[PDB]
Amino acid sequence: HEVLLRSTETGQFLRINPDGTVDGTRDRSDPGIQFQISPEGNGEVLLRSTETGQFLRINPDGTVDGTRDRSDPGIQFQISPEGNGEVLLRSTETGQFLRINPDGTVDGTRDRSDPGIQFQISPE
Repeated sequence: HEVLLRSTETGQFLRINPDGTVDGTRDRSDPGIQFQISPEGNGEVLLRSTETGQFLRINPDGTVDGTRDRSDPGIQFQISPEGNGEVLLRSTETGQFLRINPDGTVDGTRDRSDPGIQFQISPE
C-alpha cells in the first residue's frame, strides 16, 4: 500500500531522488514519488520513498533531504488532518512543517499560514 504526497496549492508531487535530494514534480512516471507510511506508534510515522527506501528528513536548519539514518530524530512525522482530506506533515522533533513551494523546492517552515504546507495523500 503506497501513497502519493501532493501539494494542495499546485498539485506537485513530493519526490525523494536517489541522491538524497527532495523536490516537487508533476511527472507521474517518476519512481521517486511513491511513498510508504511506516507507523511508529504514539501518533508518529516515517515517510519512506519506496524506490530507494530513504526516509524523509527535516533537519534542524530547515533543510529537507532523504536518509537511511533510522536513528535521526528528524524522520519522525505526525500527519494532522485539516479536514476534507487536507493534511499537515509536521516534524515532531523540531515542530517544522514540511513545505513544498510553488517552484518545486522543498524545505521546512514554522509558518502555519504558508500555502505550501498543505498536502493531500492519495493511495496508489
